Amino acid sequence: VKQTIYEVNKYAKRSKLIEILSEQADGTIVFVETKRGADFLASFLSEKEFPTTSIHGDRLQSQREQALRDFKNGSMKVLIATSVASRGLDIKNIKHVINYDMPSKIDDYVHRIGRTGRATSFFDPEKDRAIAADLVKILEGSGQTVPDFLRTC
Amino acid sequence: VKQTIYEVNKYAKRSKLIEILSEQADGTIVFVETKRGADFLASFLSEKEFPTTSIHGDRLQSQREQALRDFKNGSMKVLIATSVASRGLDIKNIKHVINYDMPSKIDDYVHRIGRTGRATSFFDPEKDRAIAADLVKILEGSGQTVPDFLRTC
Amino acid sequence: YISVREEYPDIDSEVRAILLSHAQNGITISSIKSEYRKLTGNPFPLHDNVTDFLLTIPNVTAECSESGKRIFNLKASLKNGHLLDMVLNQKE
Amino acid sequence: YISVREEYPDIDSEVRAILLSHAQNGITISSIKSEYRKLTGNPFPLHDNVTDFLLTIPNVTAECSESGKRIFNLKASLKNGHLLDMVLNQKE
Repeated sequence: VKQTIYEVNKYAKRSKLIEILSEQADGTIVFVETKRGADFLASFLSEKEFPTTSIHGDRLQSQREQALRDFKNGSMKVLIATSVASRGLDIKNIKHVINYDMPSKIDDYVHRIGRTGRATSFFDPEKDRAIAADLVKILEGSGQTVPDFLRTC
Repeated sequence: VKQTIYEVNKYAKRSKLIEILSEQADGTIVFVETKRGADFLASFLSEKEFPTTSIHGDRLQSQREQALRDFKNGSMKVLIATSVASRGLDIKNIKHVINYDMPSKIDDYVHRIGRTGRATSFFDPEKDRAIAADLVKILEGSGQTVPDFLRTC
Repeated sequence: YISVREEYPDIDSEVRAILLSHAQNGITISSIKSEYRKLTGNPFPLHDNVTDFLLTIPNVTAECSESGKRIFNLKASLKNGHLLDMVLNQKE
Repeated sequence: YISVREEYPDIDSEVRAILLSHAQNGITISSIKSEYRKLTGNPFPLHDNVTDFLLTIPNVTAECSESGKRIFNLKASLKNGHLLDMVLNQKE
């Protein structure tokens, strides 16, 4: 899996995501930290003409399944899922995984990117410092370039 | 049927009606001219603690029947009906008929009298002048006192 | 609005009754004003900041419609719910 | 509001996305301001006349609850209807 890590401040993430989706959006899963963040982003992206659905912990099982079916059938080009509700998701062969919010555990990073291939992550230097060393090890293990900002943590 | 006619200006009618209902409200049918007038009055009276429903020409048949049922079963103390809709209503032994808006035809006045008994009517001298002479005849024929204002038209 | 409510003691019920009668499609401020004058014989007692006033009346709603019009309507209360239900389900 | 919409080009979408996420119970102005700052990093750009501003945004609704609180919410649009439906029917 081709992995790219960008250094992105918290409130610059939305613009960076839109820049990426504008290049190519189809079959993208975006992982975020909170349920409210997931619905906010799905609403915002949908208004920007990227049909986007969401999955999070407040959703009943039938609703999660429907959202997933919409993503699978093509009616929703983008799926936003929480860090937590991501662990149980059964979906693979994703075109693009985007970690809008970095996971707190490296096992989640490995699992998330195992769903695609192409994975892009936004590293917030004021939030994600603790996972940097583990991320470096995964990038190295995957034969991927390691950006300097990760090593300087 | 005890018939009482009050001379009441258009915008004095609502207060006069409330005075009357405050003495006794149960089993009252009130006839008004317009559909929105009927709904306005039913809303207003309900908020003043007289549970009031309405029947008019915009109501589907099932809705008319339900309103009539609520009046018959006691859950609605007052029923507001338009003058036009009144001519098809199948209901008698009403405690009190109130002509909030006087009918334009004396035959309608007579028909409503038959549905109750007390009947109270509001005569608006800027609207109901034409029916005065016929009303005098009906009052006299029914052994009722004729108020002098009906003779000066 | 204290002056308005002092002088027009039933204004909440009058407005709600107007909104209830128009609940199928809602109603604009200009139409509320004209309906108020027709029903009561008095001009609506506020000229401006009418949206804020209407939204001090329990159960009153406002919507910015996709058409661009600002439309006012009503939520059901215990006392008027039977009526609102009929209006919303009557002939279109 | 010309000044606001100039400086905050996505304010309509931002506000709608906040309201959508809170659609089960609606949300007060104070909470909209709080959520706005949390999600964008900027304070909400209006201090007064907020009700009037919010009601210039297509699909935004306001209600005077029986509790006395002024509560804002959203009508479904073609682009967000799928999300609004899920929020309204998700866990209580």
